[PDB]
Amino acid sequence: NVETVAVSPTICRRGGAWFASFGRERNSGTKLFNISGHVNHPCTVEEEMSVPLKELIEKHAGGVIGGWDNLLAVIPGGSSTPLIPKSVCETVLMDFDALVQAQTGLGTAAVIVMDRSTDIVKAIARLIEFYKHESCGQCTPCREGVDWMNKVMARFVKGDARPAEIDSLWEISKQIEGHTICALGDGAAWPVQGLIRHFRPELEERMQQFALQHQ
Amino acid sequence: ASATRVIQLLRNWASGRDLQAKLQLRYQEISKRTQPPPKLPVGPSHKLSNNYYCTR
Ligand code: SF4
Repeated sequence: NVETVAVSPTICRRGGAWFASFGRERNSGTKLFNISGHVNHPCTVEEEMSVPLKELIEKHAGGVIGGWDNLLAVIPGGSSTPLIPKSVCETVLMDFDALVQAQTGLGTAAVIVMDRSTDIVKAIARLIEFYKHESCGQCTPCREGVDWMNKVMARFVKGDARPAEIDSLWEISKQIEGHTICALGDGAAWPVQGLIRHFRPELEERMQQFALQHQ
Repeated sequence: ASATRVIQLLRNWASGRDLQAKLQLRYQEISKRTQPPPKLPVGPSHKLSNNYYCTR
């Protein structure tokens, strides 16, 4: 990676011990963070590795739009990492091991924040559509399964599905993950898994509303 | 059955049983030859999840 290559001369000049002085064990150094979405001051900033997510967002991004209480969800490490809700983002650190423990993964340290005014299902469906548009098509699981998940999420956005289809979509994502040539399939399966895990009630509510107004 | 009362009495006495209660000729008691459509439910394997074939 560009950042990995670029930090190397400074590491050689100042020593590896200086770089390992920052951050926790096995998560050492400093990291570039891109905070975007529903923040007052979206920006790129370099900061110590194991910074709390809330502390980074408030200190550098100017806080969440409408205040910290207005926060709904955060994608911590780019589109390929599962989302986490406010309760997890309250006291979570920003490094590989702590974010893996929060069932997300550090990823590329790209924080995308969403307040309680955004359709989280729509955002996840847009990400899945991106992954459908970006797959190379070489291996069948990624190709066909990501197309399938894109169609299912498009139906989910309107509530045109049934509650039994949520578990089927979960199984489809599991069938994609770990069976592809590269990690694009995993990177498409994980956001769906996170959305299901943390907002199944919202999907069911949307399905009930659509069924009620369509009869 | 379109049988006269006297013939019914004679056949009942001859057989020793009451024939009218259990007749061997079908009448309007049978079902209509035109029926409403059925629905025919599905079996236990029609689930959308947790239904891997290797487990059944
Ligand atoms: S998983 Fe990777 S190799 Fe397979 S189709 Fe998707 S992008 Fe191509």
